[PDB]
Amino acid sequence: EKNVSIVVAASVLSSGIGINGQLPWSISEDLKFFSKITNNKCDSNKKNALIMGRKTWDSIGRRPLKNRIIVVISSSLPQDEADPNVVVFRNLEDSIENLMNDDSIENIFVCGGESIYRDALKDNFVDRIYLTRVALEDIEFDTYFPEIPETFLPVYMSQTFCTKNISYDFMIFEKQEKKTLQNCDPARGQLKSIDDTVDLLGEIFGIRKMGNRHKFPKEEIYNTPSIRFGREHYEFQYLDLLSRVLENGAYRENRTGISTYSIFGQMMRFDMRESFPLLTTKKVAIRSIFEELIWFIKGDTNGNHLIEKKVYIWSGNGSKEYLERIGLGHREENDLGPIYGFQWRHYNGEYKTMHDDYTGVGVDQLAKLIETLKNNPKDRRHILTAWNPSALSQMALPPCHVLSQYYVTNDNCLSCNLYQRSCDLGLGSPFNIASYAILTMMLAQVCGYEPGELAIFIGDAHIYENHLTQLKEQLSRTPRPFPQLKFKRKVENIEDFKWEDIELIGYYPYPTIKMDMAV
Amino acid sequence: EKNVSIVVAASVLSSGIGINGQLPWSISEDLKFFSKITNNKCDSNKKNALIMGRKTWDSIGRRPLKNRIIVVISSSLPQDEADPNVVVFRNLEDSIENLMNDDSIENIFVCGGESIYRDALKDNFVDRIYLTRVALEDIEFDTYFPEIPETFLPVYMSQTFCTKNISYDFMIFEKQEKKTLQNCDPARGQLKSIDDTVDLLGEIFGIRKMGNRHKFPKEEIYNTPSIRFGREHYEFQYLDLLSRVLENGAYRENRTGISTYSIFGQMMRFDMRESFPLLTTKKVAIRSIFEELIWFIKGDTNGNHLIEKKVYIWSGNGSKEYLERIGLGHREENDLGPIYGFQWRHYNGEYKTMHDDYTGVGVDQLAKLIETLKNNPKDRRHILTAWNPSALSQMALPPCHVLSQYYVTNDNCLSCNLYQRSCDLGLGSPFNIASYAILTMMLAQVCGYEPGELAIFIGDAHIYENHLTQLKEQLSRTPRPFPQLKFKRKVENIEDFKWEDIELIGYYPYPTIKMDMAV
Ligand SMILES: NC(=O)C1=CN([C@@H]2O[C@H](COP(=O)(O)OP(=O)(O)OC[C@H]3O[C@@H](n4cnc5c(N)ncnc54)[C@H](OP(=O)(O)O)[C@@H]3O)[C@@H](O)[C@H]2O)C=CC1
Ligand SMILES: NC(=O)C1=CN([C@@H]2O[C@H](COP(=O)(O)OP(=O)(O)OC[C@H]3O[C@@H](n4cnc5c(N)ncnc54)[C@H](OP(=O)(O)O)[C@@H]3O)[C@@H](O)[C@H]2O)C=CC1
Ligand SMILES: Cc1nc2ccc3ccc(CNc4ccc5c(c4)CN([C@@H](CCC(=O)O)C(=O)O)C5=O)cc3c2c(=O)[nH]1
Ligand SMILES: Cc1nc2ccc3ccc(CNc4ccc5c(c4)CN([C@@H](CCC(=O)O)C(=O)O)C5=O)cc3c2c(=O)[nH]1
Ligand SMILES: Cc1nc2ccc3ccc(CNc4ccc5c(c4)CN([C@@H](CCC(=O)O)C(=O)O)C5=O)cc3c2c(=O)[nH]1
Ligand SMILES: Cc1nc2ccc3ccc(CNc4ccc5c(c4)CN([C@@H](CCC(=O)O)C(=O)O)C5=O)cc3c2c(=O)[nH]1
Ligand SMILES: O=c1ccn([C@H]2C[C@H](O)[C@@H](COP(=O)(O)O)O2)c(=O)[nH]1
Ligand SMILES: O=c1ccn([C@H]2C[C@H](O)[C@@H](COP(=O)(O)O)O2)c(=O)[nH]1
Repeated sequence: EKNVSIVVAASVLSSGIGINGQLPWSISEDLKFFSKITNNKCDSNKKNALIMGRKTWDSIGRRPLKNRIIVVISSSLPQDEADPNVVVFRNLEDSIENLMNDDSIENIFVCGGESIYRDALKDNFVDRIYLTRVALEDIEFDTYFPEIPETFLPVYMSQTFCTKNISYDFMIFEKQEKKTLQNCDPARGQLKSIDDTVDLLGEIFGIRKMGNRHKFPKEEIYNTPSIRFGREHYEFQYLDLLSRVLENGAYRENRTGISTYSIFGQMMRFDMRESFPLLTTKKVAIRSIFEELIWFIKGDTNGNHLIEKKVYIWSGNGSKEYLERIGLGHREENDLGPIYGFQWRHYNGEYKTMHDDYTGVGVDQLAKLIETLKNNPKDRRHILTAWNPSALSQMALPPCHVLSQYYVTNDNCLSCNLYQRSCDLGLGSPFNIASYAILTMMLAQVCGYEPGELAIFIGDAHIYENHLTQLKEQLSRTPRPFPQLKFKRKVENIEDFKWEDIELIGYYPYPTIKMDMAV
Repeated sequence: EKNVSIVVAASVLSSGIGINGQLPWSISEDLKFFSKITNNKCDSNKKNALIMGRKTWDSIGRRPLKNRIIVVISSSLPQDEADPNVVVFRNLEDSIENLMNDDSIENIFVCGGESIYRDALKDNFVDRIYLTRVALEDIEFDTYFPEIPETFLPVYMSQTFCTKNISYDFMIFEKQEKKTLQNCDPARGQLKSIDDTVDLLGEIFGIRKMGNRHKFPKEEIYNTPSIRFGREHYEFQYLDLLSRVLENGAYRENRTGISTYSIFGQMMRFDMRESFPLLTTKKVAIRSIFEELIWFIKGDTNGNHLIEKKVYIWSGNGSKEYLERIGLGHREENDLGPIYGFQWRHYNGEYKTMHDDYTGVGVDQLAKLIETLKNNPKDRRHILTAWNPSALSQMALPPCHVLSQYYVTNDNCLSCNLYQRSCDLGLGSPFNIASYAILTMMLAQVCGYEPGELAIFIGDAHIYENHLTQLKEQLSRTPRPFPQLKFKRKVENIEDFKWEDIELIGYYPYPTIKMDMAV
């Protein structure tokens, strides 16, 4: 019994794998991967065999692949004796006897040809699938990878990588299904003694055992459950936080009329070197995000300007009825007060109205941040805060993304940490992630660095009860590789960034999911 | 081949297990545990057997334990036929034939008697050890649990639990050692496909694959390495952060003359319901911690007051030469400036000197925090901050524990989140953990709640290079159960707390390790 694995790279949406006898893209790391995986073996005295259709054989230029043995499936091609590393077979089944002998052949790989893939799957010959998902979907394709039969489940999904601005994943599908329930927590199943003890200890003490307060998500609320030990894609950092509160979230009321399910003190990590963290399990409005960010950067507090750029999130907390209700009825229709941005560019500035000219008043943190970031990178005080005890009363809403710290790595990457006191996982969080990611990129370009990592620390992480069905739907979608975000020009001053300067490359999200805010 | 496990509870330091024919303590959850574990079986048609010395049999009052079969080892006791659930044997070896038959006996448990334990181990009869470590060590003992032979390695260590203010753990030792290197990362070893793929992907991309930037600690710098899937004790949250930077920490210079190894954006969790997070792998000065805390609480900035209470951490940054050096030479010998405490009780207050009377000036956050905490618990704005862009220049040192948020659980527990921009893992961190734990407890008592959980989010988590040998030593010590911290009286106002009011119960740390600070 030998192993038969499929190795293929197909576009994320339509599974395109070829065009006019060539790959529809050029990513060397993937050729490099293909080589590593199909060469990977245990017995130095054996070799792996790569099965492939004749046309694919033509693609390779009919030249052997070092250390391996190529098996071509063709009805015409002569069954030569010449090359000992290349052998021909008349049908796919007969070829797969590599098993039934050639104990010299350690592993088998179905290397391609829509025809050979489709047949390999149909005749149930393959055990595993190594799928490289490539993020370019509006180009011509004439060859495809068949749909993965249900008997196959994903067990791994790598983070997103970039090459020539093209995003791509690496995931492994295994043909499993001799099971039952099976625990999603990867910590269990290692050794019964630990599991039994923990369970019993769990029975004796209850809510007293901290672990019981942090129960692991039940399968039905865990995204792509089959990937148990390979949830490497960072979008799982958010999807899993979602599952975690759905599982442990305490039901509780709040200032808005809609109750939430919340847990306190959570974390999310996101790579920004090889991709941009814009959720794919739901379409996210990047323009709106951007427009709110430069708004902050400018130190603007006039909610009209946002409405004008057709961004309406601050309308609710900007309305005359809301301001009246929170004791700011003297305030104009959309004068949000000394909120973010005002604190960013004018910390402690004495606020009057959204019209006054604050040039010169207060402390300009953003400015200092940028200045300190490039003149003293290793410094441990690169901080930006919006929490001003003295201004709170005048704000239409207290700062949620309360404080952020920046770090310049030794390899000149710029990372960012953000502490968020309150976080609406269903509506806001997706936007916060993207927002601070962009801000970091901007700060990086301006200070001559490149994006590093983004870590987010949440205080009250919650889900509004009116988002339950939406988030359940979102959780049913398997993540796609993150897109790439690039600036079209090098701005000189951070506030010069314009929408046109931004490029969102390779974003292929699932349809948007409507979720209403609580005023 | 049946399984033979030892079940015992012994004091943390001298392994005392008995006194005048009784346990030297009374913890029901542990009796409850003993019952659960020794009853735990797969086959409803079989039973477990509990072997025990005659004296222990006397302890039980010579009455059978429901659902189980007691096997007494005695040279005198009559081999009756009466009770079918109790059977006598002349020597320990003969009794262990429970294996060689009684297929009705599913599992075996060596239940006690220093004599029987010692013999069970000596004759290599036991496969596993369930050890309940109890935290009371200055009481009389006449019976002990022998030292665990080296052939045994710990594979699990629970969090600490409390009963009548007595701390205790639960750990499992397994008699293993048919191995080799073995990876410490619990994520690996699940399925080769994932491991191989990740490794290869790791070869192709490099520092580009985020995972390679977060390498898992190498065994030689991982504390108690054998516990791979059971590092439940929360002291591992700190010990492991230590290992993590020792593994990935980037070497970098800083304001002080001593370079560090640092990583950015880390997290630590600590339970405060069943115990107090005062590290055990090194003796920590709780009094000093306390004295600095009320100092903050009082809004005091006079570093002399600390020196007077024989606390010297702020001396360095208080010296005349340091103040001169940072442009504060006009300042008096120990006038630290608008640091923590001043910002806590007088946010934005216009600072003069450590002598002026600031009563009434600035915003009193602590006061508001306490007020808001009890009048509006579910509120999502329970925040305390020390980061004041306008006062930084006057501070002898910018705030490290920058901002903290508080949360009141539905079950009336008070949890705390802290964001620390810079953290000296070797010298300061241990103290910060304890410090904020205490503060939370104080805030809780005053607001009528009880401690919940403590989560700490670090920005620049680092290790000064002159602490490497010390921390390596610390890492060689296996954690002991956390102690308990209790207040002797209910204070009416948070600033009324006095050292005498505090009780540190059951703290049994390893000798203190001297580690010098960088000015
Ligand atoms: N992205 C990826 O991972 C990969 C992409 N590709 C791409 O796919 C395209 C090549 O594949 P595709 O066009 O399907 O062609 P394939 O490589 O499958 O080759 C088809 C040929 O294989 C032989 N063959 C197929 N089925 C049988 C059968 N049942 N019995 C006998 N012989 C059979 C036939 O050759 P004969 O006529 O001589 O009898 C047939 O013409 C290229 O564009 C290539 O770049 C290829 C591999 C991987
Ligand atoms: N903390 C924990 O987990 C536990 C604590 N304990 C405590 O330990 C104490 C009891 O243990 P300890 O004093 O050692 O007494 P033990 O229970 O070992 O009993 C000793 C007796 O067992 C018989 N025995 C022992 N060895 C042999 C042998 N080699 N051959 C034949 N008979 C043997 C003898 O009885 P005989 O004279 O009649 O021949 C001997 O007097 C109590 O204080 C009890 O509370 C007990 C179990 C667990
Ligand atoms: C995931 C994946 N699967 C594949 C399966 C079959 C393929 C067949 C042809 C090609 C493109 N054509 C060639 C043609 C020749 C070679 C390689 C690819 C790869 N390759 C090297 C690897 C590339 C390198 O040297 O860096 C090898 O050792 O196999 C070749 O010599 C790609 C795939 C992929 C592919 O590109 N990616
Ligand atoms: C209960 C609640 N209140 C808020 C009040 C003000 C906010 C300001 C900013 C953000 C985060 N930033 C953005 C920035 C842009 C959009 C959204 C959020 C949400 N959003 C909606 C559209 C606008 C809307 O929902 O009204 C969407 O789903 O596409 C945006 O376009 C969230 C809130 C919340 C929030 O997330 N939740
Ligand atoms: C970890 C551990 N191991 C032990 C091993 C042997 C012991 C022998 C005697 C006693 C103390 N004496 C008695 C005497 C009688 C009973 C129990 C304990 C426990 N027990 C219940 C459990 C207690 C309960 O009912 O809650 C049982 O089902 O076994 C008894 O009937 C404790 C241990 C421990 C022990 O207390 N803890
Ligand atoms: C480089 C550096 N500088 C500092 C400057 C001021 C600090 C103030 C408070 C704390 C954290 N709080 C405490 C509170 C009490 C003690 C210690 C730290 C350390 N510590 C020493 C004794 C005093 C000393 O080291 O001088 C010990 O190891 O026991 C204490 O007694 C750390 C620093 C650091 C710090 O941790 N590292
Ligand atoms: O960037 C933002 C803006 C605010 N909110 C949400 C969080 C809360 O659901 C609500 C504020 O609630 P309070 O903190 O005011 O109670 O707005 C976000 O999630 N992110
Ligand atoms: O509560 C505290 C007081 C400060 N420090 C340490 C952290 C740094 O090692 C040093 C301050 O360094 P800078 O942030 O000033 O660079 O003091 C702590 O760890 N905890």
